[PDB]
Amino acid sequence: GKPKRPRSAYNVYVAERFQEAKGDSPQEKLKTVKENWKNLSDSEKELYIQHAKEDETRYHNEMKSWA
Amino acid sequence: GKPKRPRSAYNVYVAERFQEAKGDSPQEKLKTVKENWKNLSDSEKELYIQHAKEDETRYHNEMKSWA
Ligand SMILES: [Cl-]
Ligand SMILES: [Cl-]
Ligand SMILES: [Cl-]
Ligand SMILES: [Cl-]
Ligand code: NA
Ligand code: NA
Ligand code: NA
Ligand code: NA
Repeated sequence: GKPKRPRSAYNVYVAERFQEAKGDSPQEKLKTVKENWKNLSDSEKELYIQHAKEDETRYHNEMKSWA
Repeated sequence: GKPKRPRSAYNVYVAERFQEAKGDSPQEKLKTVKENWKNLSDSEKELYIQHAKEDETRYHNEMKSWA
């Protein structure tokens, strides 16, 4: 099957943090994570982005190999 | 506003080629482009992917700068 584009750094962060985020409803948990992404340190941001970049490089290689 | 994730190489190709693709309906034009992406040369594939990678690097920088 066609390789799948990996999740962005911003979406990895929102998803990974959602389950423990709190409080009151899924809407409210999402709202707070989106705030938390905004207030990450530069070095934490940098780490999320580097991990996503690595996954994107793998995806690029897979597209080029894909039959 | 929040930086927008750039379009993937595969989606750039499908979109850019759609208008002149032919023939008979939008569905059929899409179906044919998707076929054409599959049969690109390695070097043409490589070029699309490098252009998308450049846009993704710019997006990474913009996220890291974004206030
Ligand atoms: Cl990203
Ligand atoms: Cl990607
Ligand atoms: Cl891509
Ligand atoms: Cl990206
Ligand atoms: Na830091
Ligand atoms: Na990963
Ligand atoms: Na080639
Ligand atoms: Na571009």
